[PDB]
Amino acid sequence: VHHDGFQTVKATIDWEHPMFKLYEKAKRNGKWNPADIDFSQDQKDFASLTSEEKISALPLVAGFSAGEEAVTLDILPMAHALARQGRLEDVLFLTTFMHDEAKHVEMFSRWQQAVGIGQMDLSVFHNDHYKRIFYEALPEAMNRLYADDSPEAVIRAATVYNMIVEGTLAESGYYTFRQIYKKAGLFPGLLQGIDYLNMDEGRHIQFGIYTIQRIVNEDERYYELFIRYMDELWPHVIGYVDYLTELGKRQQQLARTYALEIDYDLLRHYVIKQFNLRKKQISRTK
Amino acid sequence: VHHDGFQTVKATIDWEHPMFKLYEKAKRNGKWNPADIDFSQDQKDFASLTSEEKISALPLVAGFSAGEEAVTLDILPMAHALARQGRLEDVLFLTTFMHDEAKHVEMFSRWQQAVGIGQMDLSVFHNDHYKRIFYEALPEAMNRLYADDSPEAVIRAATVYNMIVEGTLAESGYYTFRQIYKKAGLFPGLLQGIDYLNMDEGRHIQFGIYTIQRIVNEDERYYELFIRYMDELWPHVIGYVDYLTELGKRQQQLARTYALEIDYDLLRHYVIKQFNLRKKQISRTK
Ligand SMILES: CCCCCCCCCCCCCCCC(=O)O
Ligand SMILES: CCCCCCCCCCCCCCCC(=O)O
Ligand SMILES: [Fe+3]
Ligand SMILES: [Fe+3]
Ligand SMILES: [Mn+2]
Ligand SMILES: [Mn+2]
Ligand SMILES: [Mn+3]
Ligand SMILES: [Mn+3]
Ligand code: NA
Ligand code: NA
Repeated sequence: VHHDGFQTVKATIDWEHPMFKLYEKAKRNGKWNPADIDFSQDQKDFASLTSEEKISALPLVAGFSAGEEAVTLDILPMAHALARQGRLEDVLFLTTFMHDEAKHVEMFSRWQQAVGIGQMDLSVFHNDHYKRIFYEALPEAMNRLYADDSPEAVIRAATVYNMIVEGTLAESGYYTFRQIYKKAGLFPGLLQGIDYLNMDEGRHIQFGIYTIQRIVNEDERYYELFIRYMDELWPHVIGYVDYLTELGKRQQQLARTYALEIDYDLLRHYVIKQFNLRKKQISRTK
Repeated sequence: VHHDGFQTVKATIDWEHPMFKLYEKAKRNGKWNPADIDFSQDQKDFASLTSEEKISALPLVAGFSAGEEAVTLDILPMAHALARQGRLEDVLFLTTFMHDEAKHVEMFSRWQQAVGIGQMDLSVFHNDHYKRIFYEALPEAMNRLYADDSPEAVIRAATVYNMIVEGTLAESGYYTFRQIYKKAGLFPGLLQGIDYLNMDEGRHIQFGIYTIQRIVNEDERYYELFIRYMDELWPHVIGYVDYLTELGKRQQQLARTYALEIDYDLLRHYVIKQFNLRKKQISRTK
C-alpha cells in the first residue's frame, strides 16, 4: 500500500526519541564480529573431554542455537507493524536488533562447526515445553501482528519475545554458562561470544520495556494483560528448566572432573528471579 | 505459523553460500557511522550561498531522503518471504541491507538538520513520475510478497528495488553529486556520506543480481519478465530525470558562481547507461 509522504522529507528524524537514542547506542556498542573470535582452544577442550562430559554442554547450546534462529525470523513482523504505524525511530532501532540476532545465530553455529558437532542434530534436546515456546507460541504471537496490530497484540508479542524468551530464558542461560564453563576455564571463545550476546540483549530487553510501557501508559488495564501473558508461559519456562536440570543431574562426569559444584537450585532460583524482575520493570501506573 | 525445525540445530549455516559471503563482507565493510561525520563545514557553505543557489541542491536531497526511507520500510517483505522459504543465509545478509538503509536515512536527515533546512518540507520536489516509483510501484511490488512469493513476484520485487531504484536511480545520483558538488568543493560532509552510501550500494545491487539470476537459472523464460519489468518503469525514471534536469537548467546561479560546467546531457546519458548495464548483468542462459 502507498506511502502518503516521508518523515525525513517533511521534517527530520525525532532526535530525542528513546528508540533513536537506543539505535545510537547499538551502533556504538555493536561492532563485534563472531568471525573474529578464536575458537581454536574450544576445539581442543571439547576433544579432550570424554563422550559423557562432551554431552553435558550440548543441551544449552541446542537451546540457544534454535532460540537465536527463531528470533531472527520472528522479529520481522514487529518491524513491519511498527513501520506501518509510522514509528520510524523504532524501525531504525529494530534494524540493529535484527542484525544483532543474525550475529548470534552465526556465533553458536561457528562454535558447533569448530568443535566438530556441526553434523550432529541437536533437536533431540528440545523437549515438549521448549517446542511450545519456540516452535509455536513465539511465531504465533509475532505473525499475528501482520493482520492485527492492536495494543493487545503488540503487548502479547513484546511479552513473549522480549520479556520471556530474552528477559527470562536468554538471561538465565548467560548466567548458567558462566556458572559452569567460566568456572571450569573451558570454552573461552564461546564465553567471549556469550559476553557480547549478553551486552546486545540489554538493548533488546529495553525495547520490549519501552513498547509495553508506552501501551500500558495509555490504559492501565493493559497491565493486567501483560501479567496474564507472562503467567501463561511460566509453566513452559519452568518445564524446560526442570528438563535441563534433570539432564544435568544425570550426567555428573564434567562437574566431577573440573571440581565444579553445580548448584541447580541456585540456577532455578535465578530463573524465578529473572521472571519476577521482568514483571516489575513494567509500572501499572504512569 | 510453526517452525518445523532449525537449520543451525540440525546442521550449520551454509558457509559457502554466496549470500553468506556477502553478509561477511557487509560486516567487514559496514562499520561507518553517520553520527561521526563532521557537517560543520557544510553548514557554513550552505549559509554562504544565496537563496537561488541554496535551492539548487535541494531537489537531489529531496529525492534521496524519501528514497532511503521508502527502501528501509519496503525491504521488510523480501526478508519475510525469503525467511518463509527457509533461505537463512539470505536473511542474514538482509539484516545488513536493512541496517545500511537505516544509516542512509540517518545520514541525509543529519545533513538537512545541520544546514538548517530540517523544518522545510522538501516534498515539493517530488513530481508525478517520482511518486509513481517511490510512493506507489515500489511498495506495491514489495508488499505483494506477503501473499504471493512466486518466482514472478520475487523477480518483479528485485527488479524494481535493486535494479531500478538502487542500480539505476541511486547510482546516477551518486554520480551527479560528485560531478556537481565535489568539483565545486562544497558540502564535504555530505560527499563523505555519499562515498559510504555508494560502497554499501554495491552489496545491495549484488543481492538483486543473485536473486534475479537464481530464478532465471530455473527457467530462462523469466528473463523476458525481467526485461519487461525494467522497461515498464523506464518512462518514470527518465520522466523524473528530465524534471530534475529542467529545474537545474532554470537555476544556473550555482554553476556560474563556482565555474562549474554542469553537462546535463552527460548526466542523462549516464542514467541511460546505468539502465542498460543493469539489464546486461542478468544472463538469459545459465
Ligand atoms: C539449567 C538452568 C536453566 C537455564 C535456562 C536456559 C535457557 C536456554 C536459552 C535458550 C533460548 C535463548 C533465546 C535467545 C533469545 C535471543 O537471542 O534474543
Ligand atoms: C540530474 C540527473 C539525474 C540523476 C538521478 C537522481 C536520482 C535521485 C536518487 C533518489 C532515489 C534514491 C534511492 C535510494 C536507494 C537506496 O537507498 O538503496
Ligand atoms: Fe535478543
Ligand atoms: Fe540500497
Ligand atoms: Mn511437563
Ligand atoms: Mn511526464
Ligand atoms: Mn540473541
Ligand atoms: Mn540507500
Ligand atoms: Na525537511
Ligand atoms: Na548441528
